[PDB]
Amino acid sequence: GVDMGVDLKDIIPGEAKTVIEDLRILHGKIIVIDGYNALYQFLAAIRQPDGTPLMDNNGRITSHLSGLFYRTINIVEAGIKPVYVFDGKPPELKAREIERRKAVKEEAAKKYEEAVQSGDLELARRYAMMSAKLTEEMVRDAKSLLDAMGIPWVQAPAEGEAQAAYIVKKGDAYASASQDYDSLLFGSPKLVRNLTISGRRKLPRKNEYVEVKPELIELDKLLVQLGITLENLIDIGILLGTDYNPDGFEGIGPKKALQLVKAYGGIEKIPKPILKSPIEVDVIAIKKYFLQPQVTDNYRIEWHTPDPDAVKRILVDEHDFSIDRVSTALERYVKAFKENIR
Repeated sequence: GVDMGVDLKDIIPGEAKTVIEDLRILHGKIIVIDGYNALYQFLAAIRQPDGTPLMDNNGRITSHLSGLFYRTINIVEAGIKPVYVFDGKPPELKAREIERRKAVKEEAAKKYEEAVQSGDLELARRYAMMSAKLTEEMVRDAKSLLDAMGIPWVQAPAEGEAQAAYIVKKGDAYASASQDYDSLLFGSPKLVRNLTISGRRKLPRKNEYVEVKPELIELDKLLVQLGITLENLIDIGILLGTDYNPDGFEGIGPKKALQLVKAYGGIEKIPKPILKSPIEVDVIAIKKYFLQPQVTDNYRIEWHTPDPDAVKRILVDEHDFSIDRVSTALERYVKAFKENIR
């Protein structure tokens, strides 16, 4: 999927992650899913055959709603009790997400150009795929859809990932779920990755597939295996770049950041020439914020009876989804809801 936050993928040791064979292993668990990250995953992963986003008859992108609908159904059918958490700020004002999007686009543009120049139509099509912007209206529609589906969501005061971590800390969910690792930095005991994108994706040749499986990462286990403190982990994130310093530090990737924090016991002792930043950054204040982020006790996670007609109105009437496909999915969803949620 797409990295919209702090990506630590290639520094996670094997001993710190557990491959989940399929969704059903997590049956009965409450999973708190970061809202913006999931919507970004759906925006990138759900496409027409040629790579164009799904669109309604008014020309509006619908990929995020399609993902949210069908993936949430699958999660429920697996026996998982999902709850989404949405950021206190609109997605237009999420500095790291915007910086991440810009970086992906710049990289894709360079690769598209190379593919055109080399005459590779297959790569061209891949690198041509546009990175859709998540807007406040799309977030509003996502919330409305979840309401119609009877799926709870929590309004975070600030970072969605921080609130997700806090819900897990409180024992109100088993794990947070996202493609980025932000929730671990915010102290989540358990992160599940790939939940929004798991399954089999068809490759170029006839019977070829890539298998993406969900994975569990436990915080205290990660910290021990890496031989680092939570403050060290947060500092790694700061070197890579947060909402409070979206560009991070020039030339520093995840392996290097990990090496540096370990060698100097944090950021402040790293020799100054190593760290190059466009603007001066209060790295200590950012760390202390990650340790005690703005989060709330003011939530109550409850699942309600799905409202099939309301789902139809949103997807079919307002967004031109197929009535057959939506109705068939709803039939299955209401049954699985009754059985798995109550």
